[PDB]
Amino acid sequence: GPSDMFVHTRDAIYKCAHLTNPTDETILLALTADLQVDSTNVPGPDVIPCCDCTAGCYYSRSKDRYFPVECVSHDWYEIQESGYYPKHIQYNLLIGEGHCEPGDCGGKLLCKHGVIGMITAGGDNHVAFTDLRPYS
Ligand SMILES: [Zn+2]
Repeated sequence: GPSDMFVHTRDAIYKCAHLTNPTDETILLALTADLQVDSTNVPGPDVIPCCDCTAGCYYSRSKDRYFPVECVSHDWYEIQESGYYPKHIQYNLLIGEGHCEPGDCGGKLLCKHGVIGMITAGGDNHVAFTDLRPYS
């Protein structure tokens, strides 16, 4: 569960858009958030809180462990060119100090109340999460 690179709530599945494709169960697609949301008939264990938290813990796939992390909100952020996207702007980010490598996208960010984010980009001791709360 903690290692899953997606968020699975009672009614929906949240994935990083570049890691999937639109399907007939897609209910939200936002490339400005690198986010795809699909409806699902099978209930999931995760909960997206309506809290205000910016601090918690996240899964790092490259290190294969969880890290504590403290984040700051950014309305928008410049993501550098990768392999799936050109250099572009993304919206609603949480940014914290922490390790991040290519391949870590989708790793969950949790506060006490539930999952609030997913790794979407990161670099030199910075990790960027899309805040899922605006989109739930
Ligand atoms: Zn919280």
